[PDB]
Amino acid sequence: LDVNFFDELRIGLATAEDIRQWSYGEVKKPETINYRTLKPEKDGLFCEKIFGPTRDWECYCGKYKRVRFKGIICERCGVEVTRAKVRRERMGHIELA
Amino acid sequence: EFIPRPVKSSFREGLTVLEYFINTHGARKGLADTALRTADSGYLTRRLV
Amino acid sequence: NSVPGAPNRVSFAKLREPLEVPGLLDVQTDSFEWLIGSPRWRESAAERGDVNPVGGLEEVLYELSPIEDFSGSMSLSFSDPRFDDVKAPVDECKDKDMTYAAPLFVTAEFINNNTGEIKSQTVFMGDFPMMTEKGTFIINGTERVVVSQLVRSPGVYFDETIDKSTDKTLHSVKVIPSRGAWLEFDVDKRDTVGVRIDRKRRQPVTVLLKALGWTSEQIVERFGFSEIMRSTLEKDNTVGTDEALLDIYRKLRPGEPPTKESAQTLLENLFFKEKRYDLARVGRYKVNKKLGLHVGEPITSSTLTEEDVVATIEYLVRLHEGQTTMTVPGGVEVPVETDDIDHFGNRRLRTVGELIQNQIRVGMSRMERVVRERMTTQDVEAITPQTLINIRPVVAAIKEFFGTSQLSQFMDQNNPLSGLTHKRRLSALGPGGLSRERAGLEVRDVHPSHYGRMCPIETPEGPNIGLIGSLSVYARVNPFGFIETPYRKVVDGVVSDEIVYLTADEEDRHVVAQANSPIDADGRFVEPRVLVRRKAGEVEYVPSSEVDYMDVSPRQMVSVATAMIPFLEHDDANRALMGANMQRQAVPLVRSEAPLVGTGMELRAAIDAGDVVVAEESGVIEEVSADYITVMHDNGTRRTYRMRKFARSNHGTCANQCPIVDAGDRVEAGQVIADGPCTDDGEMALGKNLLVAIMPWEGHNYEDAIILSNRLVEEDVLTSIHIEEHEIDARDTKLGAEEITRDIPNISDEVLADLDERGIVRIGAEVRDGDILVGKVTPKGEAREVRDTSLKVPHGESGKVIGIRVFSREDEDELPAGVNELVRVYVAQKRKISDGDKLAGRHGNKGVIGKILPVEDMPFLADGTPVDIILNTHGVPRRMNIGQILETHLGWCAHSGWKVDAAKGVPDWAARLPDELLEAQPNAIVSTPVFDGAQEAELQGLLSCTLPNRDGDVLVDADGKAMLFDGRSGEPFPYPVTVGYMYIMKLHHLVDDKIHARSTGPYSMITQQPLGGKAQFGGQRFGEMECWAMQAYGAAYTLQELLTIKSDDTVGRVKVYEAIVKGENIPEPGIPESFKVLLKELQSLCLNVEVLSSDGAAIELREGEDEDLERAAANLGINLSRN
Amino acid sequence: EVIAEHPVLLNRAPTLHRLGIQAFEPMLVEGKAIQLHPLVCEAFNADFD
Amino acid sequence: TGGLPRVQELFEARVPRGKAPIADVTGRVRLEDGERFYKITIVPDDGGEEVVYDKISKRQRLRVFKHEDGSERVLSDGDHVEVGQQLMEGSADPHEVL
Amino acid sequence: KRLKVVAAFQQSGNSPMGMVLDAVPVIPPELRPMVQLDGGRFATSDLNDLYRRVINRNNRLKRLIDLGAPEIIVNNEKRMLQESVDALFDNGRRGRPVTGPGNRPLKSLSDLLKGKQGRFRQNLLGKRVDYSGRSVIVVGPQLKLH
Amino acid sequence: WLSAASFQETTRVLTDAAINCRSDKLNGLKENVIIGKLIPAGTGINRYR
DNA sequence: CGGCAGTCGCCGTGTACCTCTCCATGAGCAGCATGCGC
DNA sequence: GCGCATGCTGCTCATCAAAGCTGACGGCGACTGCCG
RNA sequence: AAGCGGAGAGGUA
Ligand SMILES: Nc1ccn([C@@H]2O[C@H](COP(=O)(O)CP(=O)(O)OP(=O)(O)O)[C@@H](O)[C@H]2O)c(=O)n1
Ligand SMILES: [Mg+2]
Ligand SMILES: [Mg+2]
Ligand SMILES: [Zn+2]
Repeated sequence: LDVNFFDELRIGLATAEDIRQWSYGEVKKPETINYRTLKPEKDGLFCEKIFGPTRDWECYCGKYKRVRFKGIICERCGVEVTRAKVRRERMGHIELA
Repeated sequence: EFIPRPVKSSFREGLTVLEYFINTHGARKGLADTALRTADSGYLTRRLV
Repeated sequence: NSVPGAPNRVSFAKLREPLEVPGLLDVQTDSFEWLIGSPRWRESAAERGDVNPVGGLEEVLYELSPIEDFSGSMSLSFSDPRFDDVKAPVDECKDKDMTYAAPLFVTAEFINNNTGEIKSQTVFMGDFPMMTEKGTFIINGTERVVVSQLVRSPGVYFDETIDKSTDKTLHSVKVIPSRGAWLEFDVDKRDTVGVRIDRKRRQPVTVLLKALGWTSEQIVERFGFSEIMRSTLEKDNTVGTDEALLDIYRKLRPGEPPTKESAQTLLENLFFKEKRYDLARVGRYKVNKKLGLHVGEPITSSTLTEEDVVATIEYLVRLHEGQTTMTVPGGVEVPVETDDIDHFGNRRLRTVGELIQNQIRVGMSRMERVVRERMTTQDVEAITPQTLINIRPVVAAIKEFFGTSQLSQFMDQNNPLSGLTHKRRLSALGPGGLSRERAGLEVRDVHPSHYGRMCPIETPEGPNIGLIGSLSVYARVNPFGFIETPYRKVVDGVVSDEIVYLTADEEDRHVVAQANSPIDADGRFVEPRVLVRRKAGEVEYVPSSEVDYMDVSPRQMVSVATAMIPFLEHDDANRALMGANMQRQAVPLVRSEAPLVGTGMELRAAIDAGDVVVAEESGVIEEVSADYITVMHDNGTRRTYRMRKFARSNHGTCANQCPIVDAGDRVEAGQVIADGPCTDDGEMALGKNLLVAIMPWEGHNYEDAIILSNRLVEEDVLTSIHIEEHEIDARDTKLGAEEITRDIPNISDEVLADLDERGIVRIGAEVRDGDILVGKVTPKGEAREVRDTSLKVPHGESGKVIGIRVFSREDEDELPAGVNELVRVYVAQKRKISDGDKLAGRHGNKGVIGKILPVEDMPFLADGTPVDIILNTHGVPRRMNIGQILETHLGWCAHSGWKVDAAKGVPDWAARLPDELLEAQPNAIVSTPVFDGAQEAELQGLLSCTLPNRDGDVLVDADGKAMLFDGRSGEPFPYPVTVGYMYIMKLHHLVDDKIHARSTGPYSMITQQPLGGKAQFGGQRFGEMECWAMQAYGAAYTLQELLTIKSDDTVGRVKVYEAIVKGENIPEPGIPESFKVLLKELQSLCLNVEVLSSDGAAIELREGEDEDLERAAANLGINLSRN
Repeated sequence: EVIAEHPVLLNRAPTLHRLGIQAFEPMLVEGKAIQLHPLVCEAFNADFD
Repeated sequence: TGGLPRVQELFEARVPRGKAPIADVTGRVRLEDGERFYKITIVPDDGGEEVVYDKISKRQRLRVFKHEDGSERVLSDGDHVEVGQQLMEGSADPHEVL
Repeated sequence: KRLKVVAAFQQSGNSPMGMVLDAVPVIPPELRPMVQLDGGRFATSDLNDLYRRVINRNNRLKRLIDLGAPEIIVNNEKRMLQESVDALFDNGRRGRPVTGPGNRPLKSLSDLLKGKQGRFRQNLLGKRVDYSGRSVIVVGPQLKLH
Repeated sequence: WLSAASFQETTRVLTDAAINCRSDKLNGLKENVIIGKLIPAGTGINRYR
């Protein structure tokens, strides 16, 4: 990224389609963090399947703990195997009734 | 306002007790305005900039 | 005098004091004695009236009970508060981090009316914190002080205002209770008097008057003298009692069926029933004294009544009409006038006892609902007092007040004076008071009613100026909360010796003379014309014929810190305020010698502070050491006093005590036995005496800088000890338990040398920055998986190790949950004076050391003695503090000694000098009270008769000036210079606590900018105005580099570091993280923000698969580097 | 020899006008306080107390 | 401190506190002094509609200006004014001047 | 005054049906973290509890609707849900601000941007920098002007 | 809209900008400082770079 | 219909640095631990 | 001596709470009942 | 291979 390629900065209103386009998953539980294992709850406000892995090149259960297995998604947890910084650039959404 | 009674002695001779008391009204006001007008000055400067 | 072993310090004062200064800590202890209900307070109160000695907790308990349910078949009552013995002495609590308190018990009885049986038993109510002998509390191991609060007293206040358009007069009345709802009457634009019940809308007063039970003819029968009342009656169209009640009920309560019963009950349960309305004691007194209602009958049932409302309406109408005196049927005559809201007769004081009584009241109120509700859920014949009471709310309220509050404050322990002045402090802020920003300019001012009650000089100069003050020396506090001062009563022109304590309300009714008037040694004024203070605070010159009171002494209007400045009346108010504030910042030195010229206030300000040991009874000292003093009393009893050596203060200084008695001396009650931090033989000593020359010198004292000699470093004249404390905990974790040990992971055995056999360092070992104090190892995680987390020494610190304190869970010690061991290490160091340290004097002087010179190149006198400090002459005349040159002259005279030649008569200028002051020996100590001391004629006379040195030489002439030599060239200076002795003190602003630098360290989390502060390696903020300056200079690359790669660019930081280390060129910046966070937040607010390119196609701006290499090996700086 | 000919920027707050920031050539001194030229105390408005 | 409010009021382009009417056209001044309110009409010498400046409270003096005689005179009856000259004492109005 | 808005909604290609919401975005977790206290309890984060209230209310309303309850109860639930979302977006605009322990109003999304302590005026126009130091100043009457 | 939003009344400015669907050309001092490129003044104009 | 004047609500109120303390409860719901009875 | 029952005690979970509180003040605009 | 948020109080220029 280089600042010299910016030409304008537009603003506007967002519809529901845009909001569902930004999101990587829907949160459907108020739980945030576990008190025993100190890990994010499933499908909560800190879920790893939605926002991203907590530790570099690690899955949630036991499978992938190495760099060479990057890209593929665990078939049991579904959490992407990638860097840990992606947790500060992804969004979810809440589906109102 | 002005207090009709003046301070007829200098600091070289030494002020009396109530001459020294009625002379503290004028220093508190300066010390308090110094700490309250700077906000107005800074706000005006920010708007100008 | 009056102290058994005080040193002899002759005084210049001419007047006589009829009264001695009171105990300076009683403002704190009397309130607590009242609250507890101790016998001494009981006797004291019984002396001046034994009508009803009601304690502080017993009044709350009696205003709580009896407690009945809806039916009225059960009742519960509390009584007889009682305290047990304290759990542990203060030293143990301060050592173990526990609160110093005592158990509290009451007696509760439950009686059921149906059957008749009564069950009474004792009930436990928690631990009550207790006040020590100095007026401080010890909560969780920390010493705290509760400060008094200045509040506006409840009552009825009238106000006047001027119209903006019609230019008329609008009057208002406000009723302010202790707890309840307010009511305000007012006169609006036209002639219609209105009442705003509980600040909502504005209804004509006639509606309320009818609603309270007044016929449409009684108003004319009583209010039949004003036309505004006629106008209000004419446009009323209410004419009805029930109609008015319904109207008020509907207006006040929105959305409910306005039933007549509810309408007629709500009003009677809003201002008249003692459950939701109170005019506590003081409020009723002021209401009865304002309107002139019944006076003399004891006050009871403090609630607002209808007579008060009618009298208020009458008073307001008369005031608006323009009358001066009014009387109500059944009352005494009273004047009609608006009243000031800042007058010290309207502001009262909440002391510690009342502050904690309010919290106890809240706690008991919260418990009462639970107790009352538990009655209707369980079964009778099993209800006992121990089944309706839960003490959780009371303990919660107590613990939430004493900790985590704005009026219980961390104590100030720089030196004895700072601690003694922290109490004796009146604060306007607080819950129920004022605000620091939206304060104003008329409440931060000096009022003529503060004379004798609150010091006008001492106050902060920040944003708290005028909102914090200090009690005067002679003032005390009324039972209602009003401050009083003593006056000496004068009758028929003869000044008597009877003292009476008056408050501002009464002081506005007499004429009070001045303290320094010419008494003729027989009770009559020398000159009839005298300056007196009249009713409205104005001072006028009147013949001495109608006076009826006099001041007890000068210095009666100043506080304790302002009474230690000699020649105070020669300084301007600003510099005097600065000197009073700066006297409380001096750091204790290692010797602490006492001033050569001072005031008489130092001896009492040290005994009453509480940092010295004073004998309790007469006896013969049996043994003395550096640890204890054993005194053998005269009746065969023996007493041993222990001493605290090298004990750390709240602010990191050193607190020490040293015996000053021999092995056979005989002592007396109240005599001083041991010294303290800043004390010398019983007198407060905050600095040192130094030889001063006043002149400009080579530009090294330019703009308030100071030049110092090198003898003050060689001889430890200005040196101090500072102590520091470190902590570490061994807590449990999921993977295992942490333990302090020696088997650390791979680290050189050269650094494991000072550590003893089981962890902690050895006592006496010198430590530097980066050394290990205690060695702790924590399980790392998948054994042998361990990590190093030992306690290190922070940057820039050093010193010996004094003591080590180790607590353990194995030996059953009180520790929090999950911690097995706690270790504290104490490190001390000595500190010499150096460039950058701050010095000051008692007269507002202040500066930093710009240079320290060798002894052999400083100006020296004729006999060869160099000067110690050089002060510039360009700062004296324009700041209007010439008390320092007077102090210099008198200090030289005191140092050298004098002898007035009176062989043939006595000189005309020495007629008023007390004898025993006509001769002095070298190194004498003299006293100059605050507003009557040495005149300039006496100083000029003493300067001309001074003893010579060991040779027949006189170094300083009749003007106080000497001829000096030049230390570098040797040529004498061309003109004489002013030389003397001055008292200098060392402030606690040292350059060792202020230097800081950083190149790379810890960063934040949300935004990746460096952390701030010294505690963690922190960067300096580059604000908005600095950006303006950079943009005005035209520097477009410096600003970009400052804002991207040095602050926020996460990828540019490492590349810049690598380029710098390898010697190549600095690369180009990128995009900071703060902009990305801003875009994320804007999107989260449901806004569609996008960054477009030159032809549309919004940029992705979401990172990518870029170089992820970590070169340079070493961590950029977030943490240190291991071997 | 690593600090020679490498200027540094000195700043004092508040920065009311342009001359509140200025660039100097550093020289190593013994002690813990910064030394400032007498003539640049009016632009910064600084005095030594 | 007393001067700063005036500068802030000038830069912020507010209606001045002590506003003073400004004469529009050069005409025949007729000061019909009332009980406590002044009144000026300034009859247009060119010919038009009389400009009735009324409701002037007795809080201000009258401008001591250089009248037709070339000397400082207080605005009285039968005087002749110039286009755009303030009559009373106080601050003018920037919007009216524009 | 009405045209000032009607023309804005007409001229451009946007539509007015953006003032009514059907889904609510959630900010990434790294920007609303939780801090552990002395190895004990957590310190709360304000933003993590407004979302919690919103999701709890939505789940309760959905369960009530699926059960076929009377329309009045579902209307009450809908009113409470709307108030909850309003409190999330801007707290204190309408009614009593939502308070936590100690009856202290919580910080909403709109308070991250407005004021002298917001992101605009505190994190974008000024910053903290590296290679910076601070200390006390004294006088040297021997230096050159540079 | 970026400069105006960073001056005062952020909420009203942002609401008006969203309704109007405004676009920002990024040719000022405040905007360039915010996004992190060279200001168009002094040594940052084309004839000098 | 036509004005109209008050009233209410929201906006803003200088810069940089240092030291200290404290951070939700109550009540419910198991989970034992001890005493009593056969 | 064993089984049963009752009372300290650890663990766990909820947001709709309201009786308390009360010493800021100028500028500017919508708007709303209210008179005429 | 690892943490750093809020509230209040008191000070310096
Ligand atoms: N609240 C505050 C208090 C102080 N300051 C700053 O500290 C200095 C106080 O000078 P000062 O009044 O202490 C002496 P000076 O101004 O040099 O005049 P003199 O030499 O004739 O005695 C000012 O220059 C302010 O920039 C501030 O920014 N905000
Ligand atoms: Mg100065
Ligand atoms: Mg200064
Ligand atoms: Zn998995």
